[PDB]
Amino acid sequence: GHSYEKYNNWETIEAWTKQVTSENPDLISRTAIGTTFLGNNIYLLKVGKPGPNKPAIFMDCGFHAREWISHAFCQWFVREAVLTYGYESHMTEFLNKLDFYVLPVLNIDGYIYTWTKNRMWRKTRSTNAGTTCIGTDPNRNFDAGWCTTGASTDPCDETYCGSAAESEKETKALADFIRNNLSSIKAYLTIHSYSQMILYPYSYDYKLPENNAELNNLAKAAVKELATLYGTKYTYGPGATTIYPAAGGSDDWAYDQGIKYSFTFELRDKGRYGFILPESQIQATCEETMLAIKYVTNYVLGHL
Ligand SMILES: CC(C)[C@H](NS(=O)(=O)c1cccc2nsnc12)P(=O)(O)C[C@H](C(=O)O)c1cccc(CN)c1
Ligand SMILES: [Zn+2]
Repeated sequence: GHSYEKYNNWETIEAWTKQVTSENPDLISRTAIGTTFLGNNIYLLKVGKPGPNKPAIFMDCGFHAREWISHAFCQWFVREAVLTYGYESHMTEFLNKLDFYVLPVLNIDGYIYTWTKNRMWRKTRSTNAGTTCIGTDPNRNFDAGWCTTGASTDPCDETYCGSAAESEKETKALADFIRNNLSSIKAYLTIHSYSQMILYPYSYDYKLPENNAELNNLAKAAVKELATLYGTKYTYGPGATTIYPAAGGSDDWAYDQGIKYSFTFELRDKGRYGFILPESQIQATCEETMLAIKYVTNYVLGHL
């Protein structure tokens, strides 16, 4: 019961990750980088023509449970990658020279919760000591300026930074994988909604990254490319000044690990529907986003 033009529940996404791997065993392999608080496998797909010691780009979706278009996009990306490999020259070059690590849904427990009990949930669903309030904000749970500006120490708050950095099994798993694979990963892309933005470091402080001038030009070019299809307008810049400070983010943590091309995407829209983006907009949203991801990928290959 899977569709690329509808939002799919976790049972369906899980089945899809196995399906797309089985159909394309020579281009895709699947692993589980860990388990969620509730015991669900956290899947990662490795998309590319297999080879020794290839560079890689890492992309995840579904950090935040309610941001359903994010999850939708990782699925769209994988189909497009397989469908156009061997057919379109650029994607064919891409998957020959590098690997894509695609993590379709990080916060699986929260996503299940938005389908069963509360469409507007954001955090994980781990329990907290001493309170009935549930969950930690995964994008405040990484070891980058942890629990300083833009995060809450209150477990009942939506930006609760957690009992400690990487306290959540899900974020521990992601950080672990990246650490173990640091030599290969040239870029980190993390998909959110909404607001139509491309963000880069820093978010935990107002200081600018060493390669600020390069990241700004790249984001500028990427939003230009995105707009070419349907005229969708993105803003861009350092996280802290471009939206608000948010310490403990995975893009900042990836960057300070040495991954110099680290971007957060905020997809459609700009508040008309917000997180409840109509299914009729999924295809158009994913198509234009593909153009930006491919632009950044082509850039990375030329700047290894
Ligand atoms: C609507 C977008 C902007 C989400 N922010 S939100 O907390 O859900 C939110 C929704 C509605 C109104 C709001 N006012 S302030 N935050 C709001 P986000 O969750 O995707 C933003 C993301 C985060 O808060 O983790 C983010 C903010 C700043 C910087 C970065 C990159 N590290 C990421
Ligand atoms: Zn988000």
